[PDB]
Amino acid sequence: TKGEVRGGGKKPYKQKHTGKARQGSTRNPHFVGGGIVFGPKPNRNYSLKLNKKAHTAALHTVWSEKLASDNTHLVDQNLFNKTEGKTKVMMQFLKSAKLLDKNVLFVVNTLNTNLEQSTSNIKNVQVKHLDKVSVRDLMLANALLVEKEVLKALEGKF
Amino acid sequence: KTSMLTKEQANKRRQWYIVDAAGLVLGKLAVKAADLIRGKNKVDFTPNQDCGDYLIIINSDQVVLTGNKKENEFWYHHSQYIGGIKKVSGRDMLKKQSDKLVYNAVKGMLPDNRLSRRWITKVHVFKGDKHNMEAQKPTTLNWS
Amino acid sequence: MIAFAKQFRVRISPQKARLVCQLIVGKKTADAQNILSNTPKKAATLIAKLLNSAIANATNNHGMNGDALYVFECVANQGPSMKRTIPRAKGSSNMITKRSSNLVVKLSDNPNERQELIKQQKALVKKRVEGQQKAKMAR
Amino acid sequence: AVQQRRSSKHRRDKRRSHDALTAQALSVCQKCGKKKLFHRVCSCGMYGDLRVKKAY
Amino acid sequence: MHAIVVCGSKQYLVHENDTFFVEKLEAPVGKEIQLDKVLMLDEKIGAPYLEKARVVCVVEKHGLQRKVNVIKHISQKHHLKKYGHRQPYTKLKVVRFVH
Amino acid sequence: MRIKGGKQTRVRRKKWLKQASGSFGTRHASYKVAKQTVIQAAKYAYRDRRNKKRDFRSLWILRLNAALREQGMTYSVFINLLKKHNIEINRKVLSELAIKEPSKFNLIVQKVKS
RNA sequence: GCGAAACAGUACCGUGAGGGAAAGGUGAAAAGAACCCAGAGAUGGGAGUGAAAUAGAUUCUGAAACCAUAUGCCUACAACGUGUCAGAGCACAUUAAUGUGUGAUGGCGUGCGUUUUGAAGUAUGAGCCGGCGAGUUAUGAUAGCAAGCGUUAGUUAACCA
RNA sequence: UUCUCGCAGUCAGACAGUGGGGGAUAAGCUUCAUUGUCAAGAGGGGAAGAGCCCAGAUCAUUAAAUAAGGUCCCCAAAAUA
RNA sequence: UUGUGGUAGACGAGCGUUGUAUUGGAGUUGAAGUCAAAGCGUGAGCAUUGGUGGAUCCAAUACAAGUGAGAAUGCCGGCA
Repeated sequence: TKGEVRGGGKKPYKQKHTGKARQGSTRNPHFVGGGIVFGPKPNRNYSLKLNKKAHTAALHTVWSEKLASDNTHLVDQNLFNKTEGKTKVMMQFLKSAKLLDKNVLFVVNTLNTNLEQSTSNIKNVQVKHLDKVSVRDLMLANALLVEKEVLKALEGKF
Repeated sequence: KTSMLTKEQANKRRQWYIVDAAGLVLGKLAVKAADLIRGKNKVDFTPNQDCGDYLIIINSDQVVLTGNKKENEFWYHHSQYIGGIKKVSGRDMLKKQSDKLVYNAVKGMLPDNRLSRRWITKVHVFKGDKHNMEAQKPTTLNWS
Repeated sequence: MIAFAKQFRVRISPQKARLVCQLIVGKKTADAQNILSNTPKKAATLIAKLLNSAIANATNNHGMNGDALYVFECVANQGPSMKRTIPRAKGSSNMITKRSSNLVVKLSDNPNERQELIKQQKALVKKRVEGQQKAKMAR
Repeated sequence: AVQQRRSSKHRRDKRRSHDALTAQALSVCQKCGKKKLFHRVCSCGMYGDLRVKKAY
Repeated sequence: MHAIVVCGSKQYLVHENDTFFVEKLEAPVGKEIQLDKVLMLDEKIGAPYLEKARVVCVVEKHGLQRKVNVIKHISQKHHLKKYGHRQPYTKLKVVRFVH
Repeated sequence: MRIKGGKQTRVRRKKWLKQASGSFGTRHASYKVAKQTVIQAAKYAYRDRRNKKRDFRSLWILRLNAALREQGMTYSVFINLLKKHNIEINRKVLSELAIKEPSKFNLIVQKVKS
């Protein structure tokens, strides 16, 4: 800002009896090198407070909307060991499920190492825990693969 | 929208006219001369292009006025040097420069245009009854 | 068929160079040296060498004639100016300009080249209108 | 004094209209083929059929 | 011969195979409009119009005049406004008229 | 995030300058003066958009009067005899243009007399 | 953008505490131009290299005030905040548009900001041009609009994950 | 145009008619009331203007009839007694 | 049907710039900036081909701003 930068606080010219203007400190916004009158400061919260009930209602609405569409399916714990850390099996499964041009988002209540290790080298899909999924992530996928066991906690969560 | 109103395209066919000043009053003679020169009564007159006639006037010194203007109406001409005010009377102009009187009178009523100094040169006067435009073969008419 | 010659960074005022160029422009080459190297002007001496070099380039590097050629355009353009300072009375400060110039000359072999440039301009606008037509023909 | 309104390029052009230098008259020497000045000697010397300078 | 026709908001002089321009009448090109409001057909003087006198006319084209950006500027006061306008019109010729 | 306006400023200035075409002097290049010049030009255009409607009516009446001088009567009585009897909603402009075809306006001149 | 992208608290000013700059970019790679011509030389034109030399060391992109040269048009009797509306004549042919460029002639006319009872001003501010060049943000309150929750409602703050 | 509420700006007025005060029935003077205009509003008449007279300019049109004023010409329209 | 001169100033309806989010696309078969055109909108504006030029950019919807230049006897730089 104006006074933060280093610079002479002296008057470059006598105020009167001079051809030039009344300009004072040489670090004013008129001169070059700095002296911005208005500029962003490192203390701005940028927080957008929203009531909890509205957030819960929005989450329930997006769950209901995306659950009743013909792009989400159920996945159980059985094939989380058939699929290994290696992504070859994951790529074959993706090709079988014709999701090569989709952005399906995973949701599970176990967080197995085999699934997390895979799909980390691909940006189309990602795995997440129930406690960390958000509305934007829930709806940007346009398709979901949901674990059956998670449904109990889902209906408990309202 | 519009009919694209007809305007002249510099068609300058101009007749020659002679008027007998057998004792005409200066004002009416001047306005009639201005009317004849400007072609104001021409059927398709356009004030955007030059379209007029040539007027020859005879017996400049025979032109007479009315009332006591012979000793009341005065003409002043100015020269750019200070003190140069030529003051003349009606009779003096009638006897000394009567061609100048009618010339200036007909010049004054012309609109102050660039064509004003070009429209004026179409008039010509003579103190006597002898003219030099005979080669143009002019036709005369009275009271114009 | 132009075979012009250029010259850069000449220490001479543009106005005098333009004056002498206008004096010499529009003539042949034989009279050029006589009408140019016999005038008390500093810029004339440099233009003499410039015209000699132009004649040499025309006769050698492009295969032109030695008599049908004539000077076509002599101009003077403000070159890269350099600024210094000079003191004045009562400690005054002024910025003095040290002017420079750019001088080029042009030769021709025949009275045209006043229309060939116009021919190229016509070709350019013809290309523009042809492109416009071709774009319009994609409906 | 100084000007009170700036001079236009038209004004300076009309002022310098008289700047064009005259075409100096020349003459051909009678023995040294060259275009010299008028009433003046050429680089050889024979102002007429008579010399004055050595070589230059 | 010489005819005087009235259309849109103005009147026009009409000869054989002549064309002119009028305001739009929401009529497509192709239909032959029978202009009714005509006055002073040669050697006939009717006071408001000429009774049962019409001239048939085929529309030629629809056109838009050049842009005119009228600007009203109030001198030395805080005010500045711009406005542009185009006036559609129709070009039309004459083919036949009846006495 | 700082934003500097380079493109739109140039576009606006070039558009302003382009309207200043056919002028005299540096008024066709100095944007700060070209804008004032074209503003004054627009003001004059607006005023003359009614001045021309006045002047064309003036010239139409002048030429009609001039044409009537060859028949003996005056313009005022001609307008009267047009209006108070033999009513005619006829253009003064076309009554003037009727002189292009000779002797056709003379028919109306004769007929307007009851 | 740190005053400081390049041998910046340097060059520079001041005997002093001290004040305090400006400029970056060829080209994929120098392959940075053998040799010839003009010139004493710089240098330029040819040749060649390189996709391109309008990339040639003035080294990415190259608008404006600057001034040259030229096709097309006009002006040397003319009173001019210079343009508008008509209008020939002249030459041309476009994003086909009742087309374009110039303006012999006619009608009309006293800029822009600011501060002002009041501006063509004989008050004022501006040489032009190019860029930069001010109503935001933190924390509160009131009110309008909209939303969740709904009538023992509503809501979290600091804080932990 | 009365009423709660959001948010204002405005505190240098001038002129013409009308009635008075100051002034000497002098001011393009001042101080008031009052009717309008400008102020913050274009055009026409008055030759040229902020106040005078007609009056409300949304734009375009080369269309008609009037308002104040004017009609030999500039510069639009007329004559008759 | 009425109404649309208008500074301060209240108020609605809007265009442009940068970046993020995304769905679509263009891109040495040539994008940006930039030069010139005799086009399209009620507007701040926006198409088109032609030369320049060698890498990013465009449509549409929201979000957030160092976001719109004619002065400040303004500021540097260049030029009359």
